[PDB]
Amino acid sequence: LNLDSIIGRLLEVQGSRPGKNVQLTENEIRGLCLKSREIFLSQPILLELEAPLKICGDIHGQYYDLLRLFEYGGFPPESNYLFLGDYVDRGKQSLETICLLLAYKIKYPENFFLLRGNHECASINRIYGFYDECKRRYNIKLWKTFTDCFNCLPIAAIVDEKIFCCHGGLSPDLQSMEQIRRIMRPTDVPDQGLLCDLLWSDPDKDVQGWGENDRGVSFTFGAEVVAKFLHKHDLDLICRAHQVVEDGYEFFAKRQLVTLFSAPNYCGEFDNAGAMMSVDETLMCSFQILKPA
Ligand SMILES: [Cl-]
Ligand SMILES: [Cl-]
Ligand SMILES: [Mn+2]
Ligand SMILES: [Mn+2]
Repeated sequence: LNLDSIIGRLLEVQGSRPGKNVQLTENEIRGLCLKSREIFLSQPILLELEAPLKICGDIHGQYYDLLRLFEYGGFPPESNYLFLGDYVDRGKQSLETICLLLAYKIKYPENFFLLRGNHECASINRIYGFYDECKRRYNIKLWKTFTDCFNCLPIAAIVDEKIFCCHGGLSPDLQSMEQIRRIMRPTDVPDQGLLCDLLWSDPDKDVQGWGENDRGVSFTFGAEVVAKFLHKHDLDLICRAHQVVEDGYEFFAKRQLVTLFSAPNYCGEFDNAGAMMSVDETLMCSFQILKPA
């Protein structure tokens, strides 16, 4: 497995017309999945990370936008990175996207981190594009190799004991961080429960406590749920992704929560910006933004 050759080929298309594919070999991709899965299982399911770092939300196969985020933020390992999930589905280049991210995880495993999004799940990505992309460009056996790797991704991260990060949001079942630590891998994303909620829930300005989520999965939570959680666990901020936001980032509950979404012009259906959050050594947050086209 020649990681530098793989990364070189992935990066060669920088400056090309957004759309030019990078087609690694099936054995290369299988290697990326197997080695990264070993690393994910060797690190905790609840990551404990240090600032400074850059945090990115959803990518959804917008590979050329991933390359712009690295061009703006610094290619690994010039900056440390945490991604919050949803690497695949909807976009045109999920394969290049996930392969570059797994190659950087293997190259820089203590400086580059990937969380699980709700789309890193076989039954979801069966429907929303990644299965079809693997069947077209590779084969379904390689799709299953990716699933096996996805099933071992970590679920949440805490930066310097102060910023709690996950793809979706909070859970009415989350009373102790130990409940996250206890989750065994590999696992699928269940249709309900703590792991489902961490990958699927959303904040809501108009709900008091916990509400029913319009997605038909998981819950919504309001501002006082956020405040109570931060106080209980001695945290300063929840950082999550999952929802498209026009500015690429959006604060909630008097800046106690932020939503990041990193795929601009999302799947051609939205006129949103994509943002990456820069967290400095003192945990102050600023943004680098891919403005809409
Ligand atoms: Cl190396
Ligand atoms: Cl509330
Ligand atoms: Mn998403
Ligand atoms: Mn999502």
